[PDB]
Amino acid sequence: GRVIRNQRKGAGSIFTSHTRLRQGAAKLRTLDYAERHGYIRGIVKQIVHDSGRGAPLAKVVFRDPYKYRLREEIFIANEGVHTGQFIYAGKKASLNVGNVLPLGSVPEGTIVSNVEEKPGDRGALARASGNYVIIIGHNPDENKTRVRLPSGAKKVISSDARGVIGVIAGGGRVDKPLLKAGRAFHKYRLKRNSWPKTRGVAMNPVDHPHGGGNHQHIGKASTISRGAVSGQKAGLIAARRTGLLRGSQKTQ
Amino acid sequence: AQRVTFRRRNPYNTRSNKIKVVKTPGGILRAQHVKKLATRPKCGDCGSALQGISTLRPRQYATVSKTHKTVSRAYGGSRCANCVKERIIRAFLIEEQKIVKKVVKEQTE
Amino acid sequence: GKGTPSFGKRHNKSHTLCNRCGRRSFHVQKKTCSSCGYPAAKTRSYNWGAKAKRRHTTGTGRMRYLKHVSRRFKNGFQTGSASK
Amino acid sequence: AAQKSFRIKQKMAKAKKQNRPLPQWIRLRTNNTIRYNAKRRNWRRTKMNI
RNA sequence: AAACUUUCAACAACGGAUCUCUUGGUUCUCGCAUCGAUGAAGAACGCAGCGAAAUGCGAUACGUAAUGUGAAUUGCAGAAUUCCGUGAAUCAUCGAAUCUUUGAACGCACAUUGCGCCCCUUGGUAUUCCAGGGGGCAUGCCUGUUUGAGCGUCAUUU
RNA sequence: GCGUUGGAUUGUUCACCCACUAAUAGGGAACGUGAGCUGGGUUUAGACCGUCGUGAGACAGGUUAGUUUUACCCUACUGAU
RNA sequence: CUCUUAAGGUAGCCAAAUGCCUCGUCAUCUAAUUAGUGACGCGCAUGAAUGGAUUAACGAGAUUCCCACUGUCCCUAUCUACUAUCUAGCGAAACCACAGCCAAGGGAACGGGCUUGGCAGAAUCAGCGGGGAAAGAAGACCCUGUUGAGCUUGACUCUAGU
RNA sequence: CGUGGAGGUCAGUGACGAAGCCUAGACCGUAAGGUCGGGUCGAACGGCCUCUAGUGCAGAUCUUGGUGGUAGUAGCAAAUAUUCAAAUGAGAACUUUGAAGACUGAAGUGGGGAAAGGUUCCACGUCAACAGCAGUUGGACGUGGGUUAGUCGAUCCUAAGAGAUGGGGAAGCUCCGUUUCAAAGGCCUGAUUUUAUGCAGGCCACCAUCGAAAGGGAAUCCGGUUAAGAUUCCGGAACCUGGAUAUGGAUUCUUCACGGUAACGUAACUGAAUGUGGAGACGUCGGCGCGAGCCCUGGGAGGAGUUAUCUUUUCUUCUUAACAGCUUAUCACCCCGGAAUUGGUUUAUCCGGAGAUGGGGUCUUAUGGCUGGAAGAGGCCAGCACCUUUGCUGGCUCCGGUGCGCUUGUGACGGCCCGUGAAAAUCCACAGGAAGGAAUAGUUUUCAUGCCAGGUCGUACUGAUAACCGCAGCAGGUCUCCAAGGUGAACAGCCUCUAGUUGAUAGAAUAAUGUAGAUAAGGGAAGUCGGCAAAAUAGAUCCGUAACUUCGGGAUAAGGAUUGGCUCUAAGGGUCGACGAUCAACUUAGAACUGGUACGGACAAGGGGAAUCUGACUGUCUAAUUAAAACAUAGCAUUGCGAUGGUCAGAAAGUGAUGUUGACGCAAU
RNA sequence: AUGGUGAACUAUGCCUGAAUAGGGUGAAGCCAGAGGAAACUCUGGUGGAGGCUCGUAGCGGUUCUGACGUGCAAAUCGAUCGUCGAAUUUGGGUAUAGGGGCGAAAGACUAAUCGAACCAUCUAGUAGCUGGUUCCUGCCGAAGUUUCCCUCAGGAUAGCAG
RNA sequence: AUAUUGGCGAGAGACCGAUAGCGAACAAGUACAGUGAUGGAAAGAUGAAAAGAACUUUGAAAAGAGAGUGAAAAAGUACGU
Ligand SMILES: [K+]
Ligand SMILES: [K+]
Ligand SMILES: [K+]
Ligand SMILES: [K+]
Ligand SMILES: [K+]
Ligand SMILES: [Mg+2]
Ligand SMILES: [Mg+2]
Ligand SMILES: [Mg+2]
Ligand SMILES: [Mg+2]
Ligand SMILES: [Mg+2]
Ligand SMILES: [Mg+2]
Ligand SMILES: [Mg+2]
Ligand SMILES: [Mg+2]
Ligand SMILES: [Mg+2]
Ligand SMILES: [Mg+2]
Ligand SMILES: [Mg+2]
Ligand SMILES: [Mg+2]
Ligand SMILES: [Mg+2]
Ligand SMILES: [Mg+2]
Ligand SMILES: [Mg+2]
Ligand SMILES: [Mg+2]
Ligand SMILES: [Mg+2]
Ligand SMILES: [Mg+2]
Ligand SMILES: [Mg+2]
Ligand SMILES: [Mg+2]
Ligand SMILES: [Mg+2]
Ligand SMILES: [Mg+2]
Ligand SMILES: [Mg+2]
Ligand SMILES: [Mg+2]
Ligand SMILES: [Mg+2]
Ligand SMILES: [Mg+2]
Ligand SMILES: [Mg+2]
Ligand SMILES: [Mg+2]
Ligand SMILES: [Mg+2]
Ligand SMILES: [Mg+2]
Ligand SMILES: [Mg+2]
Ligand SMILES: [Mg+2]
Ligand SMILES: [Mg+2]
Ligand SMILES: [Mg+2]
Ligand SMILES: [Mg+2]
Ligand SMILES: [Mg+2]
Ligand SMILES: [Mg+2]
Ligand SMILES: [Mg+2]
Ligand SMILES: [Mg+2]
Ligand SMILES: [Mg+2]
Ligand SMILES: [Mg+2]
Ligand SMILES: [Mg+2]
Ligand SMILES: [Mg+2]
Ligand SMILES: [Mg+2]
Ligand SMILES: [Mg+2]
Ligand SMILES: [Mg+2]
Ligand SMILES: [Mg+2]
Ligand SMILES: [Mg+2]
Ligand SMILES: [Mg+2]
Ligand SMILES: [Mg+2]
Ligand SMILES: [Mg+2]
Ligand SMILES: [Mg+2]
Ligand SMILES: [Mg+2]
Ligand SMILES: [Mg+2]
Ligand SMILES: [Mg+2]
Ligand SMILES: [Mg+2]
Ligand SMILES: [Mg+2]
Ligand SMILES: [Mg+2]
Ligand SMILES: [Mg+2]
Ligand SMILES: [Mg+2]
Ligand SMILES: [Mg+2]
Ligand SMILES: [Mg+2]
Ligand SMILES: [Mg+2]
Ligand SMILES: [Mg+2]
Ligand SMILES: [Mg+2]
Ligand SMILES: [Mg+2]
Ligand SMILES: [Mg+2]
Ligand SMILES: [Mg+2]
Ligand SMILES: [Mg+2]
Ligand SMILES: [Mg+2]
Ligand SMILES: [Mg+2]
Ligand SMILES: [Mg+2]
Ligand SMILES: [Mg+2]
Ligand SMILES: [Mg+2]
Ligand SMILES: [Mg+2]
Ligand SMILES: [Mg+2]
Ligand SMILES: [Mg+2]
Ligand SMILES: [Mg+2]
Ligand SMILES: [Mg+2]
Ligand SMILES: [Mg+2]
Ligand SMILES: [Mg+2]
Ligand SMILES: [Mg+2]
Ligand SMILES: [Mg+2]
Ligand SMILES: [Mg+2]
Ligand SMILES: [Mg+2]
Ligand SMILES: [Mg+2]
Ligand SMILES: [Mg+2]
Ligand SMILES: [Mg+2]
Ligand SMILES: [Mg+2]
Ligand SMILES: [Mg+2]
Ligand SMILES: [Mg+2]
Ligand SMILES: [Mg+2]
Ligand SMILES: [Mg+2]
Ligand SMILES: [Mg+2]
Ligand SMILES: [Mg+2]
Ligand SMILES: [Mg+2]
Ligand SMILES: [Zn+2]
Ligand SMILES: [Zn+2]
Repeated sequence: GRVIRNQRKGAGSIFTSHTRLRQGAAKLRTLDYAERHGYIRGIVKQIVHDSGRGAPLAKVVFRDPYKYRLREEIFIANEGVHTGQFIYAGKKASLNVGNVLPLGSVPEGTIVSNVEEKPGDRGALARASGNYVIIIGHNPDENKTRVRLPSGAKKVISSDARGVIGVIAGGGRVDKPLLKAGRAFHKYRLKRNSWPKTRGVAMNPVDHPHGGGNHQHIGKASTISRGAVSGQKAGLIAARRTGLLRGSQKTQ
Repeated sequence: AQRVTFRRRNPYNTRSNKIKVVKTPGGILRAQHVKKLATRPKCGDCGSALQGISTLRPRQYATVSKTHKTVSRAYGGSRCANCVKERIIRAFLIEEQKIVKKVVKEQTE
Repeated sequence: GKGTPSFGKRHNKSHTLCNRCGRRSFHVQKKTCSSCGYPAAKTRSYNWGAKAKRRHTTGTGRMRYLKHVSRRFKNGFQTGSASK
Repeated sequence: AAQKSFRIKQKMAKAKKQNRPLPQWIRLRTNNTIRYNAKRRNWRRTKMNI
């Protein structure tokens, strides 16, 4: 008869992100005339750590084409990008690591990152460290580019959507065991209050569907219907299957 | 040994509440509150401390003459000598290369 | 704990003086008086709180202006002078 | 607290000025049902609660 | 036999019942219609010769002005007794005023007696800085005034 | 009348064995005796297991941890005026 | 061979914090062991991420044995300080139908009073814990109530959401 | 029968005493009750016929108030401890003074603060109540006095966050949202100067406000002064901001400076819009260097103590602020030069043809030195005089040394992260060249001096075994700064210095049983559920150390020896010019001697081993009966989701958390 | 049930500050040396790592089931303990509010209140259940039985009685 | 014409007579408690008039004993009974 923890997270009282030390939202440049028709050159001034993020961020300074001033942008640094490097962004920029290109302007097989889902959204896909998007083909009529996402899903995106050539820096991060509750603590201290996790089966029935009983056990199937309501969606929500995965992935 | 007390109502050892123990002409020990130390101004290109520019707290720079805050060169108390020299060389060479690129474009057509 | 040892930690005022009523019911962090509802335009009162309404209603003060309205009505809201 | 708001100091001043026994010429008035200062306050007995 | 315990009486205690009082309450009936941006209700802080409160009042502060009455007020002090008088009073009445800081609360704020802007004026050479005095600067809406915006759009020049 | 024990195991009453002894008899006294103790057990709330139950939970089933309050009154008793 | 299931408990492990019988049987540990350990396993009712088995290190976790050690004990004794004690001052509370010696009887089947006996002499002090079925609380156990509440579930009837 | 009130009546009773109350005094009634006498008392009350009801108490763990036995009883026993005399006073265990004995022992019982309190601060008077004894005393009672700021804070900034407006939702109280679907704006100035204004040349805003007395931040120190205030007052000496300013200085005939190769220097040495950069502005730990204060210590100039004996001896004063001028670093940078025989170099191994070493320079001014402030101050003394104010008059206040010392500041480094450790106000600089500038003269308030002003609120005191909270003067709780000597590794324990306290109701005895601290012959867990409790061990040096193991541990495994004092010996260094001179501090090792074989002599301070069950470990929870095997954890695995999404919020929204996010992610297990 | 008040305790997140002797062990990196044909191996130093360890201040609260248990105290006192440099302790600011929060999870905490806080009102809630129910005298004077009931501690009904 | 536990001004009662009657007859929504919302008392009477006890004496004092005022001190502000 009590509101469960995953229900309480939605209120965002103690579950908001700890954003104080963050460098700012990591976004591509606003899709403007310069990027739509030619290219614009910026300079990588700093490669800096972002609190709560595995991948480093790149501060790239461009010139404002309409007013005399500098515009600093916060890109997600791709591996191999260095300070003092010239970044070129636009339809006419070259196929070099760190450059921002429309997906249609790159050949099949190109590896991009910080890929826009829609043109002008300033980057949605393949933003985490070591992640990348593979261009697998173009549909020049009704211009669309087929891409493979880090999850392996195939997506059809507008050919005007932009991405950064290369792979997001900081790859191999999850290969190192955290080795310590303290290291997990410091990891999540700068992301959000989602750790540590009490098992629902170790709670009382009032606190969780898995709570109670003279032994710790679920009692009913942990696979929960997609049509279940809040307070019921604990366990494996809308699971197609369960158990140890054996064989090959990528069903088709 | 004589012991001292804070002179302000702040009882906490914060960054703005640092004290030194000095002996007065009255022959006794007394705390004297010391301001936080100044940071040397730094080059906007390389980040090294700028030679010849006085290190003061931000508002103290309003109370000193221009000679303390600048250096007699093309970027004074903003960029260091090596970064200014590199800027000179880069500007000259890149303008020369722009001229040769223009003539190459004109003579390749 | 939770008794005598924990009562020793009470040195932070949850409420301070209210500018409107002066009752020390102004919640410092909510910036709202728990008694008169300040800074809301209306004065807090509830019909289940009949005793509170009687404590704070008209007549509990000195009625600096209202106390003379009955006399002025009895005299018809005259405007001149008694004229010896 | 030795760092007090003026409002607190003003209430403190009013309490100090009203912290006195009943004037002695009262208890001589004609009817004078008043015997003593029934609203006397002391710091050791009842707190002002601001 | 004393002491001690118990019972009763007298007197004395403890305590405040009983009785008798009652400027209070409660109920009924009758009559009347009058809060507030011209700043209400409420709050804070102050005001008296000597007051902590109640009551009254607001730096004009247990109050000023006006009217009536006609010799007080009173605990002391003080004043006055002309008091056959435009004149006492903690009187009554009340139509003129004052009405601190607030409060729907109105320049912005307020856990600050914090911070502005405008007008007139005064002082410090002083249009610019500082200070004193006086007067102002909220929101929504209505009617009107003025100044505007829109190839929304008409006429004219073209 | 007089005495009827010392120990290993068990929270044990009971039981069993070792041993001494004259003997290691049986019992009652609110199944004597918790304002005498102790709290190992049982028999609150924590937790684990097994079986049962869809589940919350159940178990003379096992296991671990789990506040033992007050006498100065009257009598009784011990002494003392 | 049968009967039979979705599959019939596999690798492991066990009288184990899981075994009723049970203090299981064998060995070891001891003079003696319902303890401990090592084995055995037709295992009431062990078992594989409802994780199985094992694990160095760690543990105010549970347990057995050994050395050392000692008043835990044989079996008690002694010393110190502060109480308790007495005095001056100060000065509560719990509790209190009335009160307070027993034995038996009967009695609401365990009496301070009743009946029959024993007995029985003022006023008291320090201790004491037999009794007052002493005090503390309208028993928390059990049952009843057509009295609830926390929790659960294809109980009945609904409902946010979807 | 009785009670409160009502109608009628007895022309009822009554200050010559109504009602009430007391009365082992009397009468009547079976009784509820009624009547009378006496005492007390003071203003109303009664009989009868009726009416009326808030009409009769022994209880309800009844309500309110009052009062007992218990009972002069339980008790006023934690925080080492008090004693003598005098004064005051009616009265002294408790007040004051003196003397003594003690304690806190610098992580204080010391000196200040934050929150909180609100006058408790201080003086005078004073003891009815409170200070569980007392009281002449007090945080009590009564009356007064006391809190002085341009420089310390608030004020200002922004943080997490709070929250109007424009809009949207809601029947609505109101909710969302904080730059959002908004026509959101005034400050620079040509011209206007019919008026420096509106029109009208020409430049800029993705936004109210609140939010820190520990974050950021303009600027003050020393001495003295009160009964009580001090970075606030007084004296002296400064600084900052805002403003106004007139000289001097500087600059200009080459208009907006010269010098240095350079790093850069200066007394100045024009500079709008706009843009850029820096400071503000940042973690933690470790070693090393340096500074300050403290500690230790030598000489000397004074004072005090001990002096049967010894001690050129023991203690004590010998000090120098903010600010200003000159000067002074690590790091960094510049010029010369081209280096292998690679060199330089840190405790820590980094650096060098992307230019090392070396030589010569530049710079930051933490910091130190000298000087001014400033000896006139303060300190320590001496010699006089004193009805007061006490008045003076002189002298000295100097020169060193030492360091793994303590505290603290700082510098250059190094280690660590799937943790990389605020923001804004504000200030400055640079780029740029708009504009304005000289020759019977112009420019320059970033150079010097000079003038004026700096408001408002807080400021006392405690900050706790008595000033806060806990019902209180409660052994509880409550944030922080400074921090002497010895012993000792040590902020451990023990003793002491400065400072503070000597406050807990006392006196007399010394029964039982207690509480706390201890000892114990022989045995050694036979006690007990159980070694509960206690004991044993303990520091340091040397020797030695098993099974097992994840190879890291186990481990201080286990098990042994030594330790004092004293007199010596040896080794380990700095500076100056293979040695000589000189200076200096501890650590280690060894030897002899010595004693009731004692010696980590008090203090301080592991018991160990062989195994089983269980949880890997560090960690966390039932505050107030359960600390565990429970929870968490890293590791492993599964599930959903590509944003028109997954999970979850909201009454709704043009709403929200994840999300400043994007599968190496988020969410659910 | 309705409407309000609380995060001065505590739970958790965030923001900004602060605090934590002295020892033991001795990881990377680095230096020197030795062995080897090589591959490589070994020794002595240096260094100062670790949610390491002994142990103060701190934070916590194991055992005595000690003291006290009419207390100093509605949770304390003493000894013994766990931990003590990072999942550490803590001040202030701030956020989350009742079927809500918060929870390294005990139904714990959410102002001595928690298996649903506190405050006021509905509300004098209902109670077949417990307790009480106030003057006298006189006369008469029972029932625990029938039937029915979601009835078995109750009522209706008949009977007994005035 | 109807309503009216609010406000103002009046007249009344087979009502209550200080544990009653509104919580409040009185400096009552006061003192006080709680962080807060809120909770919320107790408390009337000398005497006609202070005529509130001059003066003496004992005591340090508070007070006592007298004296005195008063119809009454069996009314002494600790006050009607
Ligand atoms: K379950
Ligand atoms: K310079
Ligand atoms: K009336
Ligand atoms: K419940
Ligand atoms: K400790
Ligand atoms: Mg997990
Ligand atoms: Mg978990
Ligand atoms: Mg649980
Ligand atoms: Mg459930
Ligand atoms: Mg379910
Ligand atoms: Mg369980
Ligand atoms: Mg609680
Ligand atoms: Mg708060
Ligand atoms: Mg007004
Ligand atoms: Mg028995
Ligand atoms: Mg007994
Ligand atoms: Mg008992
Ligand atoms: Mg028993
Ligand atoms: Mg037990
Ligand atoms: Mg249990
Ligand atoms: Mg099952
Ligand atoms: Mg059972
Ligand atoms: Mg098998
Ligand atoms: Mg088995
Ligand atoms: Mg076995
Ligand atoms: Mg045994
Ligand atoms: Mg199982
Ligand atoms: Mg642990
Ligand atoms: Mg008997
Ligand atoms: Mg019998
Ligand atoms: Mg009896
Ligand atoms: Mg008899
Ligand atoms: Mg006893
Ligand atoms: Mg007994
Ligand atoms: Mg019962
Ligand atoms: Mg009960
Ligand atoms: Mg029934
Ligand atoms: Mg129910
Ligand atoms: Mg009546
Ligand atoms: Mg009479
Ligand atoms: Mg009698
Ligand atoms: Mg009378
Ligand atoms: Mg009645
Ligand atoms: Mg009675
Ligand atoms: Mg009765
Ligand atoms: Mg009673
Ligand atoms: Mg009572
Ligand atoms: Mg006694
Ligand atoms: Mg005691
Ligand atoms: Mg003591
Ligand atoms: Mg004493
Ligand atoms: Mg003395
Ligand atoms: Mg000591
Ligand atoms: Mg000492
Ligand atoms: Mg004092
Ligand atoms: Mg006393
Ligand atoms: Mg006394
Ligand atoms: Mg006083
Ligand atoms: Mg300041
Ligand atoms: Mg809002
Ligand atoms: Mg602000
Ligand atoms: Mg500050
Ligand atoms: Mg002072
Ligand atoms: Mg001065
Ligand atoms: Mg010059
Ligand atoms: Mg060099
Ligand atoms: Mg300096
Ligand atoms: Mg420190
Ligand atoms: Mg002060
Ligand atoms: Mg102080
Ligand atoms: Mg202190
Ligand atoms: Mg207190
Ligand atoms: Mg030493
Ligand atoms: Mg012995
Ligand atoms: Mg012996
Ligand atoms: Mg032995
Ligand atoms: Mg035994
Ligand atoms: Mg035995
Ligand atoms: Mg046993
Ligand atoms: Mg033990
Ligand atoms: Mg050893
Ligand atoms: Mg071992
Ligand atoms: Mg564990
Ligand atoms: Mg550790
Ligand atoms: Mg507990
Ligand atoms: Mg415990
Ligand atoms: Mg677990
Ligand atoms: Mg808090
Ligand atoms: Mg440890
Ligand atoms: Mg303890
Ligand atoms: Mg105990
Ligand atoms: Mg006791
Ligand atoms: Mg449970
Ligand atoms: Mg009733
Ligand atoms: Mg009969
Ligand atoms: Mg039926
Ligand atoms: Mg019954
Ligand atoms: Mg009343
Ligand atoms: Mg009376
Ligand atoms: Mg009389
Ligand atoms: Mg009396
Ligand atoms: Zn540079
Ligand atoms: Zn208010």
